[PDB]
Amino acid sequence: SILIDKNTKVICQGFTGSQGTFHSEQAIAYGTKMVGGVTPGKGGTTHLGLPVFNTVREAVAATGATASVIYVPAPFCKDSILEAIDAGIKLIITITEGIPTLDMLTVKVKLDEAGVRMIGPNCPGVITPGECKIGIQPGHIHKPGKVGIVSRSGTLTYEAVKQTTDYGFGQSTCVGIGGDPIPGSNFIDILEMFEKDPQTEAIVMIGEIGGSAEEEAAAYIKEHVTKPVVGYIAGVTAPKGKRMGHAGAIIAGGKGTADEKFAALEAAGVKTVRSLADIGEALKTVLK
Amino acid sequence: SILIDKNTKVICQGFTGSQGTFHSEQAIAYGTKMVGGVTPGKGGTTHLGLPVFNTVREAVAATGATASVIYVPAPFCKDSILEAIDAGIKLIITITEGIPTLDMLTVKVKLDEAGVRMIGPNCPGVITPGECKIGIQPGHIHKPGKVGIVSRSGTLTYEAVKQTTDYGFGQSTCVGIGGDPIPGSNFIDILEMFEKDPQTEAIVMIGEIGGSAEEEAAAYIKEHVTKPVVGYIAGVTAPKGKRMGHAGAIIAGGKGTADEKFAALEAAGVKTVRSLADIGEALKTVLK
Amino acid sequence: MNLHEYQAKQLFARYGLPAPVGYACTTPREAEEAASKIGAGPWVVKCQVHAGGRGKAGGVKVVNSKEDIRAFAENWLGKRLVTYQTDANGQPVNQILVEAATDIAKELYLGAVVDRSSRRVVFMASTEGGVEIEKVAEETPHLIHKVALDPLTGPMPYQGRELAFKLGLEGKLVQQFTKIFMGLATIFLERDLALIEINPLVITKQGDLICLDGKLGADGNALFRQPDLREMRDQSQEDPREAQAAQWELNYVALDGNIGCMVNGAGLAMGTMDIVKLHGGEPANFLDVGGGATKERVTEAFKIILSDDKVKAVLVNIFGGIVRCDLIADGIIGAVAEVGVNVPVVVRLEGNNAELGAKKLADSGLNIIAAKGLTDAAQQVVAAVEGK
Amino acid sequence: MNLHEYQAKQLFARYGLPAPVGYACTTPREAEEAASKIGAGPWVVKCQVHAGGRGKAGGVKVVNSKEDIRAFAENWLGKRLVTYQTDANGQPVNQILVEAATDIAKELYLGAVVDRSSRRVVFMASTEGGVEIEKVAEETPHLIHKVALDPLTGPMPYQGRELAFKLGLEGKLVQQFTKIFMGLATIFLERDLALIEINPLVITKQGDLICLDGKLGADGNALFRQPDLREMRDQSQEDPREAQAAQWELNYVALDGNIGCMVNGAGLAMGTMDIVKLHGGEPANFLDVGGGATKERVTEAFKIILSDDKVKAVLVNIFGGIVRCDLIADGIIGAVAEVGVNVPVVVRLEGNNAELGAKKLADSGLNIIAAKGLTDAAQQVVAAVEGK
Ligand SMILES: CC(C)(COP(=O)(O)OP(=O)(O)OC[C@H]1O[C@@H](n2cnc3c(N)ncnc32)[C@H](O)[C@@H]1OP(=O)(O)O)[C@@H](O)C(=O)NCCC(=O)NCCS
Ligand SMILES: CC(C)(COP(=O)(O)OP(=O)(O)OC[C@H]1O[C@@H](n2cnc3c(N)ncnc32)[C@H](O)[C@@H]1OP(=O)(O)O)[C@@H](O)C(=O)NCCC(=O)NCCS
Repeated sequence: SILIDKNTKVICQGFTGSQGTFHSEQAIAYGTKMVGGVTPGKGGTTHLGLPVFNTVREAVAATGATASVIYVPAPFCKDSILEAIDAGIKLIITITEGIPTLDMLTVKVKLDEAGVRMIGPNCPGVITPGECKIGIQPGHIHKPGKVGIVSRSGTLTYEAVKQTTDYGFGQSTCVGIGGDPIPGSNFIDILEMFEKDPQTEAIVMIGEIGGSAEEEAAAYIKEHVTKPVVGYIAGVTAPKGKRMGHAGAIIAGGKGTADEKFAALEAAGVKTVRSLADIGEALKTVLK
Repeated sequence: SILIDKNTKVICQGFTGSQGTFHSEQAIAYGTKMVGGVTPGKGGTTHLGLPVFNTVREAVAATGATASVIYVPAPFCKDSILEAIDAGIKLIITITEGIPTLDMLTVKVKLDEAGVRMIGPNCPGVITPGECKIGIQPGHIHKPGKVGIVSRSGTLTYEAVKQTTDYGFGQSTCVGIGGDPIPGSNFIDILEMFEKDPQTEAIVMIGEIGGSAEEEAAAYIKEHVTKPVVGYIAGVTAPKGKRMGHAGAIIAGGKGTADEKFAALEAAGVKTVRSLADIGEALKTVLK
Repeated sequence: MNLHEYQAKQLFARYGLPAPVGYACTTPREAEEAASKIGAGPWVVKCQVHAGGRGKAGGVKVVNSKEDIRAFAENWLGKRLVTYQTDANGQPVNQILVEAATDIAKELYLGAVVDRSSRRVVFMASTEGGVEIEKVAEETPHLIHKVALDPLTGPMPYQGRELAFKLGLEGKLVQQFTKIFMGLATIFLERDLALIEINPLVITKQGDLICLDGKLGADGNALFRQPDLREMRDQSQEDPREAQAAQWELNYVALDGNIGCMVNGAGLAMGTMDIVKLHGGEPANFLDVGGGATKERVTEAFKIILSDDKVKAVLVNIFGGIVRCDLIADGIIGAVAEVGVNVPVVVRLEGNNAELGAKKLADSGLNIIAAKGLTDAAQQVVAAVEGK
Repeated sequence: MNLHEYQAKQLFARYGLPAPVGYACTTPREAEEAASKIGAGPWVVKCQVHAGGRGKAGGVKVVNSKEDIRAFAENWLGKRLVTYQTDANGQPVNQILVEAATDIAKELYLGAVVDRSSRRVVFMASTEGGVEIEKVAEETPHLIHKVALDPLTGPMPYQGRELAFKLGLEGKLVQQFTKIFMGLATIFLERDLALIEINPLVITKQGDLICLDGKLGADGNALFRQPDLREMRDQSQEDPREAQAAQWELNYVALDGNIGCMVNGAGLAMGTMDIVKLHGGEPANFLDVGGGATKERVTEAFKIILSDDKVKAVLVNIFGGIVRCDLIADGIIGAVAEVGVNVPVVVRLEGNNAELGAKKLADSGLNIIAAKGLTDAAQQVVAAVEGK
């Protein structure tokens, strides 16, 4: 396990919203310990059998939860995020997509100064297969195991999973950092955890065209992580300077290429997979 | 003659610029008593063998000119109609096209108020054949005569002219009143001037959709116009709510339609010609 | 130039007028999301197209659930809306406005324009709110009240009361109504508008005045000093043949016959068009040749004309010019070829060198007729097409 | 979103930054009018297109006479400019910038972006004016000076001085520059941009600083709160399809190959393309299905991808989903007919209902292929296409 476990008590911001609800449902069904939610104005009621509060402070006081998911729309996001930090959540996972870089940019800072953890945004979230769910992560594909994964992209991940799952492996925790250019947590931030997680026997690193992130990690990695890592990068055929769907996916000044990225890991001594379908495979090896 | 004659002295605003120059060579060549132009900042130079000033005022003095022509860009046009009124010109003729209505809407007022006269804008102008000319009118087709023309549209006018020439009549003066929704002097003003012109034996009035002056011209005429008149209107085939080249040539939610106009004229007992063609044809009739 | 409902609203806000809470959307999601930035609805969803009577057309709707909204939007974004004022080929819907519902107490009508006759900016207003004023006016003209802005002073408040009371308002409505009058009256002149029309201007149940709808028209001719609005223009709404044309200093306008015209001059053209019908023919377009009838210019003129495949001939009428009989015929030929126009083309060259040119035309060896007389030409082309 | 030079200048001005006197024209007539609005020649006339390399392209030129202007405009409006940064058929010229010529002492270089790596907006300058930095940096990397805005305090003058000196300016110049940096530093933040590029920042003979050029980018994500910007968008400048896509929560990007992809998720999408080329395929596009793969949605995709008559096959690849595998299948089928896809289709479903789906697919009779596994489908497509 890496960030969340079965003891993790959660709350939702924008709980009564649509996405909020749906998704809450499942977490709920999966056994995630949803302790309740926040929807300004709707304090006082119960949604999904859980209580609904007007403020995070409230919710926290009431439930002692310490994690929170946010289904709040771009424009209001930063507010909630601040709010949470402010209320003493230590872990945030914002799902929202459409977040003005400047906002995030200012937000990361606060996060840091404050010692809070946020995953995201515009990401599936996290699941510690077998104990805890957070995100649009789809339930039944995971198998409790020794694989650890980080990814900038959601769907891809699901591929991975499938494999490790069919390859017998199973996953410790699944981490979807989100695909915006400026995240709350990055490769490193996590890797570091994996490295220190007794249950994580090896890792799958996933990324695409975009920043340095990858590069940066290798570095770290090489000279900071012992467990074995298989890595893969999406975007080889990508065009220059075109946002490829995910906002943070774009080739800036002829910088941020698939290849670079690849090259860069292999150097750090990384098991690089040209083909996506090969993660199970590749692993096998490094995994034997 | 009407408004102008060989005696009339002219000076032009915007003289230096392109059109100004050109069109001038011509009035000049045709023997219009050009007498100088004005182009702020270019005073004290000569152009076209004429003297340039920096101010209507300067020049008016120095020349004893009484009517000016303007070839000044839309967005300055008003500081010009205006300035000229101030230097006490008695006859303004503004060619310019594109003046915002609101500007015109005020100017009209000043003009009235000052008792000054201006023709236009967005018009060909005027000429008193063999006598004198101002405007983009074209030469050799006119012939001194007994026909008086007025038109809210220039090209057409060429046709009439032509016709009245060909059938031998000729023309006193022809006036381009311009295509703007609100013009210096409308139908009646000029009409009136005609009825009182000895040289003019008859009238051709050319109108077009949108508006009501024509309508208004009728009645006027009817009860105030002795001489016989011939009227051709246009845009019968034109559509609602659409501008047809000329700015004031549109049909305001069902109004200012061509038949509507044609009628009105009939009642005032005018010779409605539904074919630009038989313009001259009809005269012959009345003009006998 | 006209503006989108949302666009006016924006403006009106920038002037401090009442209009409802609303957001303009360019995706279902978006649209779908406003519902809550808005609050409980139900709420209204409006397609945004320049034309009016979007209602009948079903381009408007009140709604009860996110889901519903999300559907409307799904339904219409990207499609064309066709109304009574559109073109058998509606205007394209690229946005939708999402706005709060309102409790309509009473619907008035408020609008204003430049009165050519009297030459003033006139504001008229009525209790016949909610209805196509043209009608009301035409049938019961005494239910409109108007005032004219005095250009010496500007809009005065006493004018605003006058109408407020003619419409029989009392209490604060009076003062509110007055407010707006001035509000709009200001924009009008400040933004160089050509028209405004709030239809309707409503009295809400709660007892206030709010601008439920808005339609502005801008003085094209003034954009030069009105950069803001310049930016607002939305070509999507118009015939693209129109702007193309303009960029060429052409004044193009799609009509419906099957005989095309290229005329030198707004005046001339319409006449021309007119004669054609007059002799049988039925023209398909308005064509004011703006710049010098230069090859290039003419060519386009054709290109544009011929975009309409229902066209089965081209009439060219050229009188004056700053060109020359011949230089012209040339260019025509030239045009004809390059464009590759397969249909018959008739020509009246006027005045200057006109004889040589016509010769040059009949000598070209394409399907070009040198109509002798104007009326003649007329005919010719009518046949030409008739020919079948 | 990118803006136009002109819009940029306009803003700079709104903010107090120095730029040439200029006017954006839309017709040769306006163009030719600006000259004397501007004064004494000679003047600069630039095509307003969103791409760079404008110069080398021929769309930027110094001119000596009114007419000379007419000409350029004449020559360009309507046509499509193509720079090295342009596509193949380039972009369309619809405006033209007409400004005053500048007295060039030096050429500097100013710019800002968001430094992902350092999570900051950094401004950077350099003495190497009138050259692409990607270069510059690529090789004289020490010729760039940088500074990073602190989020805590805004930007401060010391930082501007800093560079100014780093640049070796003196006197008022230093004061000036500060001004500008502060200037842009703010706009940046005020209008949520993403990027700025003044290249060249110029020093005039008269010894003043002035933004000869401007290039901006705004953060798409904040439009919702930058209505000014919002209005300025120039859809005319991008691939229309891309726009259509969005209208259906889709993320489209057109490519070069012959193989259509339609996938559920950006990650996948890329990876998917990638895997294919891997199997010798030539992806002809990127499509990312953002909504729920409903019928219309899939159908819409279809149209789009198929807009490019080059494509010879399509690869659908769905994995997660809010839609049941079987469900989608249906639509795809549906889709295939409704649209009328005369091209082979490879399908990779996954998730729920997966087998049922593939079956339905198969029993369909159409030219669809339910793919065994990812890499299988890969082959299969490359397959079918290569067939030729
Ligand atoms: C965040 C997002 C999902 C919201 O979608 P949604 O659930 O349909 O949104 P809704 O309006 O439906 O509901 C959100 C709720 O936020 C609530 N809310 C708003 N501001 C809030 C705040 N500061 N704190 C708490 N709740 C807040 C609203 O009141 C609303 O609930 P409601 O309708 O009771 O009142 C949307 O911006 C989004 O989807 N972003 C990205 C989506 C995506 O593609 N995700 C995948 C990538 S990880
Ligand atoms: C006004 C108009 C004629 C400009 O024509 P233009 O000659 O191309 O414009 P130019 O810039 O060359 O010349 C205009 C001159 O006005 C001068 N000018 C500017 N402001 C002035 C002022 N207040 N007073 C006098 N001159 C002024 C300019 O200096 C310029 O001359 P310059 O070169 O010596 O500086 C234009 O608006 C137009 O063509 N309108 C409609 C034309 C038309 O179709 N007419 C027939 C149908 S009515």
